[PDB]
Amino acid sequence: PKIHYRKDYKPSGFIINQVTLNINIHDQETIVRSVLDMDISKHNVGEDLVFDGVGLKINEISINNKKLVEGEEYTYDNEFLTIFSKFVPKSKFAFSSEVIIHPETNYALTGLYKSKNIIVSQCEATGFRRITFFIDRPDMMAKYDVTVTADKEKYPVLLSNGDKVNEFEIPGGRHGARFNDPPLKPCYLFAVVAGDLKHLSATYITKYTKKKVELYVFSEEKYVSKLQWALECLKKSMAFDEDYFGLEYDLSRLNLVAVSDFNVGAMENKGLNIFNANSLLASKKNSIDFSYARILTVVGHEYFHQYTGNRVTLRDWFQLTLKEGLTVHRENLFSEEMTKTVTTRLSHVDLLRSVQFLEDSSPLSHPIRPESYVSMENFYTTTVYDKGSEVMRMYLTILGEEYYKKGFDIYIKKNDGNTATCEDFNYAMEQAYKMKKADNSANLNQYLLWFSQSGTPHVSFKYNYDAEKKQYSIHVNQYTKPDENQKEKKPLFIPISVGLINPENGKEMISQTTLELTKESDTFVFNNIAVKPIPSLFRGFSAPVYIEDQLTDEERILLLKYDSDAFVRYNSCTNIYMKQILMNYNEFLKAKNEKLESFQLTPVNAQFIDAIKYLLEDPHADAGFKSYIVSLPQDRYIINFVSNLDTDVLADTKEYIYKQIGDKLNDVYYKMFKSLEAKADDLTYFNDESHVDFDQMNMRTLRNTLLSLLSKAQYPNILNEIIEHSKSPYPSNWLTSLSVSAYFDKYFELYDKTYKLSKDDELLLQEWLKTVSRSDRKDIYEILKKLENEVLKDSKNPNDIRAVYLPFTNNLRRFHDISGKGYKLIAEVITKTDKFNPMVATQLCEPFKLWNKLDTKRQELMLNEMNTMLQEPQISNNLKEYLLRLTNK
Ligand SMILES: CC(C)C[C@@H](CP(=O)(O)[C@@H](N)c1ccccc1)C(=O)O
Ligand SMILES: [Mg+2]
Ligand SMILES: [Zn+2]
Repeated sequence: PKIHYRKDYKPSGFIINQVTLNINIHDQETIVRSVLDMDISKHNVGEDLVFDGVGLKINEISINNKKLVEGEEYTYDNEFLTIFSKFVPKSKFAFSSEVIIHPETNYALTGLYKSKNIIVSQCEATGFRRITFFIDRPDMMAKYDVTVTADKEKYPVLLSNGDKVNEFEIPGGRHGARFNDPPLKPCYLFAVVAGDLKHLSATYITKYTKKKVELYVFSEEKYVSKLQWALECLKKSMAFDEDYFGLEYDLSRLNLVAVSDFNVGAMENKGLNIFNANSLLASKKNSIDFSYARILTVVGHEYFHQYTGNRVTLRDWFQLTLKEGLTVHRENLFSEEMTKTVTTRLSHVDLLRSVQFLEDSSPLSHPIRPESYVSMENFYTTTVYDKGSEVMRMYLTILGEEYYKKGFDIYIKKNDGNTATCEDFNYAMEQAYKMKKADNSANLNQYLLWFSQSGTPHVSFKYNYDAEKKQYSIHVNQYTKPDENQKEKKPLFIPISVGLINPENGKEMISQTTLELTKESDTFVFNNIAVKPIPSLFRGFSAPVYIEDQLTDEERILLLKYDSDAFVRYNSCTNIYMKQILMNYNEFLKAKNEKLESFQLTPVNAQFIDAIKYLLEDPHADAGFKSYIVSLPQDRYIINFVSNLDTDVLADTKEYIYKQIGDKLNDVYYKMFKSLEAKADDLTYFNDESHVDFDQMNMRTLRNTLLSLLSKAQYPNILNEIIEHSKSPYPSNWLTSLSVSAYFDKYFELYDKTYKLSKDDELLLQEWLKTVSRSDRKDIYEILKKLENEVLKDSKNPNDIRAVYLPFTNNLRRFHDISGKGYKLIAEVITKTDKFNPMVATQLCEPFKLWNKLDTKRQELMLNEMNTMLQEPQISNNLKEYLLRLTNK
């Protein structure tokens, strides 16, 4: 089990200048021929020539057209091809090989594989070695000349990187195409596609050089009508990079291709981006609302990779966050600008603080640049991606837009066409920092700790106001808990965007201010503060930290009502809920432990409920934001604040609090649900796929959130509304009608209705599966068995498997059933899935990530299942490594 260390990076003793590929696709096999034009590098010390090559069937190997002898001149163990140095030339030479591979039976979906009737590759991170021999690491830059041949009837459309320079017929109903891609690239950016693809296309003209760029979006013929939004998003992405960053696309053509079987969301292969169909295809009739922001972000993300990933590349995989964190940040700026809704930024924070904070306090905790790895496939984490994006976003907060764009331009200008490391980016920002501070001695050396230090910092506050002096003080402290990566944590450079609200009239008291906390603690003093303010802290969520604001609920309510910053309002509400949750949780826990016959619960704050009512009734307030304030914090956010969490007690706590608020506001909820209908469900542009209205979709989110609250509350006659809702043309609505009907006798009736609506669209059916899986049903285990026997069956499609099982794992009462039956079920699925797709098997482990945070019985139940999984003789390296780290073994 080899461990790779970041400090051990050394350049290869070899060079690969040119790759010439012939990929010959046949019915039962694919033959790959490869000529590598190679050289000896200056770092060479006479070593053996070792290629990566996984699962390759060798027909022959040669050096300079001389066939090599197995055993005497090379060995191959199905992972590494070793050519003994004595047979390696000392100057420029040609290495060639012909191997056989089998996309048809490649169910792991890495390397070359068959998705339905499409042949497609996935090479990031270590997939190219499953196609042919290579020194499979991102610093090996080469030119590519690729020929693909196949049966013309089955695979009429052939695609690879670069320019298609020849097309030709072949005897036997076959045909070929040759693509030449002269610019250097790492092998993980190579891609090929063959299939019966249909397309939409458009011509984009670049802003500055006026180059015409051909845009193609591809799917199977059945869903070609679902391609329109993707095309619009691509156009939007190119414009944004041009307008914000001044970056134009440099190639003559860009292809997007949707496939049904894909491990993640998408992949940025140069000129040939490949997508999970669920992140490229949509139509108003056959998609839930969520698909529209999803496609916008994933298309945007892959496009922005063209610079941050494809033109400036990684030296080694340890720099992953430099392309992933930076590209997520670029995608976030894009989406906020495109949606023009505050819920876009709130949704990313909601994700970070639930899922990534959980990871960062688990045994899997790591910095966004790890010091080591065993499995590259487990390196792609919410930490590297989403905390990475927050660290990338803090440069913009610190510098402001103008100097940030200057720093970013320095980075692209200085590293375009080269490999780079996280340090190169910090250096570029530092130059901006210098300029901004008008001080050549300013540096961002401390900033680098954001890359190396794991764990979530805690930032806490105390305040002082001297009325006679008009002087306000904010005392700030930062603390990161020691963990397995650092025994001693150092103070970070933490930018704290702040405002001061006058509690008397709700007005801003100071101009925009970012506090630069660089010590363990500091005191920030403000003069000429006319009245005691309420501090608006970490506006926009300006650092990825635990915020402990030490405000009263009265203060949080005033912020919630009157603050200008969406995140601080949302967070003040979040904090009011958390105080209530912790208090009620302990009251329920104590009653349970002491087996009390009677006890008291502390009611929800009445002025809080009044403030929620005030905001809901404000016709000028945002519907998206409203839906957040009537929702309790996520379970996986809550668990960060509770030791030995008893999931049953938390379920009871949430139920009490929702009932408390509903007892007061249900009439308001119903009234809004009714009044929102006309605007929310407007059908005016239902048949225009380029017309996407994010505010309107937020109005549906609010209606659907309210309907759920009303249904759980058993509001009088709400079943009437539920049944009418099931008749809506919008899938977000009629799938919502399915899950809220769970609390009624009509459920299986709507189950059958919505199934029939969903079954003839692959992606819609998967959304149906998710809805069923997430249904709040007492018979949920029997329902899941029904899904297995009747719908899922033996599908190896990762979208199907994830649809059936993952939403269910968020069922707090039922997945965590004290028998452990839920843990047993998911473990069976993980072990089953691991036989053909280790990557997705590891994704399916996600519910276990909080295992040591639960009550001691559930900890033991989960640990038992993970140890059972670890004991499987056939367990993959991928899953084994993950569970070993997760169980601290
Ligand atoms: C935030 C998502 C939209 C990003 C994608 C994957 P990616 O675009 O970062 C690509 N680089 C990749 C592909 C396959 C394996 C590893 C990495 C995702 O996770 O869905
Ligand atoms: Mg299918
Ligand atoms: Zn990416």
